[PDB]
Amino acid sequence: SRAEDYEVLYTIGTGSYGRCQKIRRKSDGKILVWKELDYGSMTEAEKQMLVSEVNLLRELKHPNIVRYYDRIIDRTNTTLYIVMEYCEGGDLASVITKGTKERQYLDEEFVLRVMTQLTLALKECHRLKPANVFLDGKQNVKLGDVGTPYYMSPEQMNRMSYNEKSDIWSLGCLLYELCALMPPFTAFSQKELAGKIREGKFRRIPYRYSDELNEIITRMLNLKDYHRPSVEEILENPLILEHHHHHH
Ligand SMILES: */C=C\c1nc(Nc2ccc(S(N)(=O)=O)cc2)nc2nc[nH]c12
Ligand SMILES: [Cl-]
Ligand SMILES: [Cl-]
Ligand code: NA
Repeated sequence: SRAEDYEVLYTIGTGSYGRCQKIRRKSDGKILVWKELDYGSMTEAEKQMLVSEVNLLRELKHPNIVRYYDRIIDRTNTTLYIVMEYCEGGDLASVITKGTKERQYLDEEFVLRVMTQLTLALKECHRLKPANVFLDGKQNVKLGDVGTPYYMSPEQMNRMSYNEKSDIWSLGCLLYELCALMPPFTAFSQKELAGKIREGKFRRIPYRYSDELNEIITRMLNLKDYHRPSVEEILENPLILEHHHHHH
């Protein structure tokens, strides 16, 4: 309830809108994080949109989505603290960086676990970048939360639509990058990037990965959203087994 009930261990990152801090609850020593949002220049209405959003997020309870726990208002002042689950495994961006540095591609089994658990998280969301996807202590996957929009789908750069299938395209880019350690479409300019995305061509993921995994990732990257598989069709794939799901 009160910021004074927690000790800040350290800053994890200073992403958009403020900081991400690893904190500890004094009462029982529970490790959490909170996000710092400067309500400073908001409106009596802007604050209302924020409150609606925070209520919505308080609604969600899914093992593959970072869990909301509490909100805290400061009086010294102008700061809203959104208290959330801490994911001890870090983010996928760091996994990819490590694979690069070690010259070591990621296990297919790990990619299949990310595919399964992120697809389930999206399914729940339906009633995305590596730095927004976290791992817990068992390498379970948790969806959380100027730059090149590497994952922008074709229809959304033609302003056509933003639907479930656009999410599927983004998941395709993420899994592709997990496999290749590079996004499917790269470019120095955003116009060049747009051309590459529109063309829809990319290299096969490395040959150490199964044809079946390549096939599903490629299908998610289809130029036509109606040729991309739904979450249900993804989860029906024979590649996806019990042990790829979350386990406490
Ligand atoms: C602000 C992000 C955040 N981070 C975590 N866990 C976490 C992230 C990054 C590392 S790292 N780069 O040092 O290996 C370790 C742990 N958990 C969060 N839950 C909500 N927001 C979170
Ligand atoms: Cl490599
Ligand atoms: Cl290749
Ligand atoms: Na770590």
